[PDB]
Amino acid sequence: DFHHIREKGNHWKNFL
Amino acid sequence: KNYTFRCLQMSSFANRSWSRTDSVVWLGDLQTHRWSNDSATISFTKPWSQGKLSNQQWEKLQHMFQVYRVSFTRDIQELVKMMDYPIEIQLSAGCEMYASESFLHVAFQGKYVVRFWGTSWQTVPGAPSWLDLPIKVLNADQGTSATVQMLLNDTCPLFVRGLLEAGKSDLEKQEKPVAWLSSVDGHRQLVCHVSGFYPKPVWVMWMRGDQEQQGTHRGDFLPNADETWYLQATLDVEAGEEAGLACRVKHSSLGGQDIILYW
Amino acid sequence: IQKTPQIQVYSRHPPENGKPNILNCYVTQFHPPHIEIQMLKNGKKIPKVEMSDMSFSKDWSFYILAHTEFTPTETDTYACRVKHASMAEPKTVYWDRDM
Ligand SMILES: *[C@@H]1O[C@H](CO[C@@H]2O[C@@H](C)[C@@H](O)[C@@H](O)[C@@H]2O)[C@@H](O[C@@H]2O[C@H](CO)[C@@H](O[C@@H]3O[C@H](CO[C@H]4O[C@H](CO)[C@@H](O)[C@H](O)[C@@H]4O)[C@@H](O)[C@H](O[C@H]4O[C@H](CO)[C@@H](O)[C@H](O)[C@@H]4O)[C@@H]3O)[C@H](O)[C@H]2NC(C)=O)[C@H](O)[C@H]1NC(C)=O
Ligand SMILES: *[C@@H]1O[C@H](CO)[C@@H](O[C@@H]2O[C@H](CO)[C@@H](O)[C@H](O)[C@H]2NC(C)=O)[C@H](O)[C@H]1NC(C)=O
Ligand SMILES: *C(=O)CCCCCCCCCCCCCCC
Ligand SMILES: *[C@@H]1O[C@H](CO)[C@@H](O)[C@H](O)[C@H]1NC(C)=O
Ligand SMILES: CCCCCCCC(=O)O
Ligand code: NA
Repeated sequence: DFHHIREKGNHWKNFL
Repeated sequence: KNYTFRCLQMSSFANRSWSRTDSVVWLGDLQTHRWSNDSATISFTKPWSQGKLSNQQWEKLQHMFQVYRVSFTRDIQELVKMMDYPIEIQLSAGCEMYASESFLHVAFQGKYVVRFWGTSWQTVPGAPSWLDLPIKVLNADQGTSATVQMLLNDTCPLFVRGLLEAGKSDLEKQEKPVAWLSSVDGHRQLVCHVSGFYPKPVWVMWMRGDQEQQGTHRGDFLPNADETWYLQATLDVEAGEEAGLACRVKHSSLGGQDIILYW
Repeated sequence: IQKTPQIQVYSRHPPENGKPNILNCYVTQFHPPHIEIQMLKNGKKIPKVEMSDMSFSKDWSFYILAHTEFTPTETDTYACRVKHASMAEPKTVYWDRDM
């Protein structure tokens, strides 16, 4: 899945 | 000059419940950051390692990378389990400054296997075919795709511009070479040692008067521990032929006055 | 694939007997990154060796710099000894001021 990284990028999309 | 900015991540997985990820950041040949596995925060190795970014902007980038690091680790150990140890993964991400181009390359077991290019992750020709499935899944995540595109297209060159301003003193420093001669039926290897110079570009040649000795064999650039360089150049000579030889060194720091040592 | 470390040992300043200096051991071209590096004085481990951060080159192979304060003499020998999974035996390179 790469489950966590995908969850990371979804949460820290808004900051960038 | 055209600087290469690179963020280098090194992840080792020994088994389930043992891995570490350590990172270093380089601007040209000067280290700007280290981020140890056991450190929660990214450590500055220069006064100017924050570039022109604010405390607030930097703090959140740190936190973002902290979540990336934990996320990355969990996903690889999952990826391995869902399919042997030990596993080594390396990422080289950054930008080359002219305008600029960005890159994000990944190696598995010492070999380049994946890049981010344009808008998507891509396996390189010759990579193991088992990568195709997880890369397709990773590409389904538009959040990460957009986040990586922003980091490479915008954030990297922007950050590097600030680093160049804030680090000008160190980046443009000049340190002088100091040189010395030594030597190891009949044949002799003469060694011209040159140490403590910065920046890296240097010219070293064995000479007989104004004639360059084409046997001059330059070694590799070797780092000193004080952000200066070491280089040696050797010349194999027959007995007696030693007389009249000199080592000449040219370097930007010397103000046009070459070092010449006479054997 | 495993890659065998290369070792180069060199002084920071021109060697002068009885004068404090720094001895460098630069280890390159190895994989995986786990490695043990010792610097030796007359065969005995030098205790206070400082290591740079592990890094890697454009070709993906790892490198690291060890260094220590040393005062060369006519009679002391100095070496750098490396243990790595690529080699059955530890590899030792001696410092030679002439080289
Ligand atoms: C960030 O910049 C990206 C480009 O920069 C490169 O990659 C980044 C990560 C850095 O490393 C940098 O150093 C690199 O130089 C940029 O990526 C580009 O995104 C666009 C839009 O998605 C892509 O355009 C689409 O191209 C395809 C065809 O692609 C093939 O041909 C081209 C050349 O013709 C090759 O270069 C490619 O490698 C492929 O072989 C078209 O079919 C497609 O057309 C369709 O979609 C458009 C809408 O986008 C419609 O108008 C049309 O009707 C079609 O339906 C696009 O034109 C572009 O390929 C891609 N570049 C690369 C090299 O892949 C990215 O968008 C930037 N992101 C941000 C957030 O700024
Ligand atoms: C590298 O860092 C990770 C993350 O900090 C370490 O994993 C933690 O180790 C502690 C120490 O026992 C555990 O209690 C935590 O549950 C772990 N945290 C996470 C997020 O998994 C890891 O042990 C470090 N690796 C090495 C070799 O030191
Ligand atoms: C989620 O998006 C994390 C993806 C991991 C790869 C991102 C690497 C991009 C590096 C570009 C340079 C930005 C400057 C960072 C300062 C240390
Ligand atoms: C996992 O790897 C670590 C690091 O080499 C080692 O100390 C530990 O014994 C290993 N544990 C198992 C169960 O394999
Ligand atoms: C072995 C290939 C690993 C590619 C992982 C890409 C990094 C990420 O998930 O952001
Ligand atoms: Na790290």
